[PDB]
Amino acid sequence: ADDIVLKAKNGDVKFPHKAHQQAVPDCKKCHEKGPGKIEGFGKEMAHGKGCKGCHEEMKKGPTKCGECHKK
Ligand code: HEC
Ligand code: HEC
Ligand code: HEC
Ligand SMILES: C[C@H](CCC(=O)O)[C@H]1CC[C@H]2[C@@H]3CC[C@@H]4C[C@H](O)CC[C@]4(C)[C@H]3C[C@H](O)[C@]12C
Repeated sequence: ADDIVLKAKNGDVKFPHKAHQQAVPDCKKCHEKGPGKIEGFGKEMAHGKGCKGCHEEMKKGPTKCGECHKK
């Protein structure tokens, strides 16, 4: 399957899966989550534990606006 881009108005956000599969061997951080997680994602989650928050906790991955968002 392919990577996906989240179409944030301020600039596309790429989500590269391979880097995540390699750096986050605890797959249950994202997979086998209960129902509602597809509907639930948005800016709040993304800037929280959905994206940015995990990068901060694990001490790796982009945490600056222009590192995630790029036109
Ligand atoms: C969130 C940060 C994730 C972590 C950690 C892991 N995966 Fe993942 N996976 C995630 C998304 C958003 C998607 C779909 C979008 C995409 O970029 O592919 C996936 C997809 C998979 C797939 C399908 C991949 C393919 O067919 O090319 C598999 C098999 C998969 N995920 C498994 C997997 C495993 C085993 C992980 C731990 C080592 C793992 N993922 C981490 C989100 C996230
Ligand atoms: C943990 C549960 C994570 C979640 C949820 C998300 N990311 Fe992540 N990401 C995580 C780690 C530990 C790393 C470092 C990987 C490395 O080897 O550098 C990353 C990395 C990225 C990257 C850069 C990948 C690279 O090749 O350097 C990007 C662009 C990125 N992450 C984006 C991203 C987005 C958009 C997420 C939410 C949709 C997201 N990540 C979630 C850990 C975790
Ligand atoms: C990755 C770890 C991110 C960082 C660092 C920042 N943002 Fe972000 N943002 C990210 C994603 C994956 C999304 C999309 C959420 C979704 O619905 O899929 C967003 C969203 C925004 C938005 C809203 C865009 C829209 O609703 O169309 C804005 C205005 C925004 N982001 C701005 C922004 C700024 C200023 C940041 C630095 C302070 C920043 N983001 C960090 C992922 C990530
Ligand atoms: C559920 C995990 C981990 C965050 C959490 O604990 O809530 C998060 C991390 C990244 C999230 C995905 C990012 C890309 C997609 C955004 C869409 O708008 C909704 C479906 C997807 C596929 C999201 C589904 C789910 O919301 C994920 C996999």
